[PDB]
Amino acid sequence: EILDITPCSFGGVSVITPGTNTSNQVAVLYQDVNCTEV
Amino acid sequence: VSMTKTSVDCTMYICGDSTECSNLLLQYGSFCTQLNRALTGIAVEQDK
Repeated sequence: EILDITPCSFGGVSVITPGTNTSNQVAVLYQDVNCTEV
Repeated sequence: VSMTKTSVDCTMYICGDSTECSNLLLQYGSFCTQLNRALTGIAVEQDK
C-alpha cells in the first residue's frame, strides 16, 4: 500500500516576555502551526 | 523593500532527530548559533 511520510517538528517556538523588572509572566508562540498540544 | 523572512533551524537542518549528530555539531562550537542569530537579524532589519 502507498503511504506518505511527513517529517515531524512543525515550526519553531518563540517567547514573549516583558522587561525583567516589569513581570515574570510570559506568552509562548508556535510559528506556522495550529494549536494542537496546548 | 521587504524580502521573504526565512528562519532556518541549523540544529535540525544539520542534525535531524539525531543525538550523536547533535553532539558532533556542538563540537564545532556555536556556528549554528551564529547562523541562527544572523537569520534573526535578517528578519528584524527586514521588518524595520
